[PDB]
Amino acid sequence: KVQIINKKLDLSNVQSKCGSKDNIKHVPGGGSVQIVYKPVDLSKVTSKCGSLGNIHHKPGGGQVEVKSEKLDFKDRVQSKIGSLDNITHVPGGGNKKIETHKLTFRE
Amino acid sequence: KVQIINKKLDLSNVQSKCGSKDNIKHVPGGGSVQIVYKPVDLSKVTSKCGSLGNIHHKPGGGQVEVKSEKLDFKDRVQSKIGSLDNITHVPGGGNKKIETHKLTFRE
Amino acid sequence: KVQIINKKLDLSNVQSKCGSKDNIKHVPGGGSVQIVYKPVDLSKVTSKCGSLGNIHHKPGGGQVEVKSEKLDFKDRVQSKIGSLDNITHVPGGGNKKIETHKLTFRE
Amino acid sequence: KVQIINKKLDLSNVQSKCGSKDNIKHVPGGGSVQIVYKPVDLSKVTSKCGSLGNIHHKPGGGQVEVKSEKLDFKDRVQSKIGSLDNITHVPGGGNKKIETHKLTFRE
Amino acid sequence: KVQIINKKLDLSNVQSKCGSKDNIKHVPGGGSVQIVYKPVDLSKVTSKCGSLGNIHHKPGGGQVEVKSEKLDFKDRVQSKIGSLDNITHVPGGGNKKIETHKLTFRE
Amino acid sequence: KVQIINKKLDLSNVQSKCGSKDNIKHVPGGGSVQIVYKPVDLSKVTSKCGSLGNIHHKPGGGQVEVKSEKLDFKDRVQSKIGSLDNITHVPGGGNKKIETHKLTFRE
Repeated sequence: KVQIINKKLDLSNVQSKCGSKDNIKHVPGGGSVQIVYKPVDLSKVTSKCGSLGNIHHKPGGGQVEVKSEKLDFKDRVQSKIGSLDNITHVPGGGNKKIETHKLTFRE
Repeated sequence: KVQIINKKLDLSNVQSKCGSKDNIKHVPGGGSVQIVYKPVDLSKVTSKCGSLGNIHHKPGGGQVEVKSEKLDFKDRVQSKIGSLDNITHVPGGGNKKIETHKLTFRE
Repeated sequence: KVQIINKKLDLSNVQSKCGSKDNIKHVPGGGSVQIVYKPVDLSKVTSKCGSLGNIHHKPGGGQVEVKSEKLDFKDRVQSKIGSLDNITHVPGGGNKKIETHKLTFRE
Repeated sequence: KVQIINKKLDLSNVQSKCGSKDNIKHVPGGGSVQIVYKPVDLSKVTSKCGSLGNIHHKPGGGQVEVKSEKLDFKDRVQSKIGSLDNITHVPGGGNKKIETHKLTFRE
Repeated sequence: KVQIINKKLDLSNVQSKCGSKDNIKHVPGGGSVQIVYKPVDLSKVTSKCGSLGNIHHKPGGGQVEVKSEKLDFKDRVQSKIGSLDNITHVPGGGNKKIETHKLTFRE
Repeated sequence: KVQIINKKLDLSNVQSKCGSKDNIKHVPGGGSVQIVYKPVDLSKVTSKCGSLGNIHHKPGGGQVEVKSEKLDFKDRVQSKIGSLDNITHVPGGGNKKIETHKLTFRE
């Protein structure tokens, strides 16, 4: 008769704040490789075959190739660094995060 | 008759704050490789075959190849570093995180 | 008759704050390899075969290859480091995390 | 009374065929020095000083300086030689060198 | 009365065929020094001082300096030689060297 | 009365065929020094001092300096030699060297 359903996710697939805010840096003297393979995927595959069929679910993924067949440095590779990324991060306090769930029955 | 269902995730698949906020750095003198293989995947595969069928669920993944067939450094690879990443992080206090779950029955 | 279900996860698959906030660094003199294989995966596979079928659930994973067939350093690989990552982290106190679960029956 | 003086050198200073006919060769791959210091000198110094004098006989000689403050070869110094100086020397015979000294007295 | 003087050198200083016909060769791969210090000198010094004098007979000689303050070969110094100096020397015979000294007295 | 003087050198200083016909060779792979210090000198010094004088007979000689303050070979010094100096020397015979000294007295 009476159905009260407070609910947030029923049949769901959630990625939240997921793979973010990351400082990648690369300061080489020379001849160097940095690879940051960072996908954020969300799949939902439902492949119902019937009675004689053929489902070939083959989506394929990332390929990263780096080749360097010849490479020479015939003198001084030099790199002087005073500093990187002089960051000052001063946030102010006094913030409020309020989540209220009121569920009241009466007669 | 009376059904009160306070609930947050029923049939769910959640990634939250998941694989984030990471400082990757790379300061080589030279001839160096950094690989950070960092995917954040979420799959939900439901492959119902029928009675004679063939399901070939083959999505494939990441490939990272780095080849370097010849590489020479015929003099001084030198790297002087004073500092990296001079970070000051001063947040203010006095914050509030309030989660209230009120569920009241009456007659 | 009366069903009160306070509940947070029913049939769920949760990753939270899961694989994050990690400072990776790499300061080589030269000729060096760093690999941080850090995926955060969440799968949910339900493969119901029928009566003669063939399910081949083969998603494949990460491959990281690094080859270096020849590599020479014919002089001084030198690296002087004063400091890395001079971090000051001063958060203020006086914060509140309040989780209230009130469940009251009356007549 | 009778003076017969057959003679060839009385007060003499002779150099003959003296420092000649010499094949100097130099086939370097690179960065090489050949010095052939080959003077042929003939001096005759007669310095008669008198009673308070000063004779400073200082003629000075050869100076050969070769300086090379910096020198680099940053790749393959290669030199393939099939042959040098293919010389055929066929003189014919039947030559005559006749030196006759006849000194005859009669009355 | 009768003086017959057959003679060839009275007060003499002779160098003959003296320091000649010499094949000097130099085939380096690289970075090499050959010095052939080959003077042929003939001096005759007669320094008669008188009664208070000063004779300073200081003619000086050869100086050969070779300096190489820095020198680098950063790859293959290679030298393949098939042959040097393929010489064929075929002189014909039947030559004559005749030196006749006839000194005859009669009355 | 009668003086017959057959004679060849009275007060003489002779160098003959003296320091000649010498094959010097130098085939280095690299970084090598050959020095052939080969002077052929002939002096005749007659320094007659008188009664208070000073004779300083100081002619000086050869100096050969070779300096190499730094020298590097950062790869293969290689030298393949098939042959050097393929010499064939075929002189013909039947030569004559005749030295005749006839000294005859009669009345």
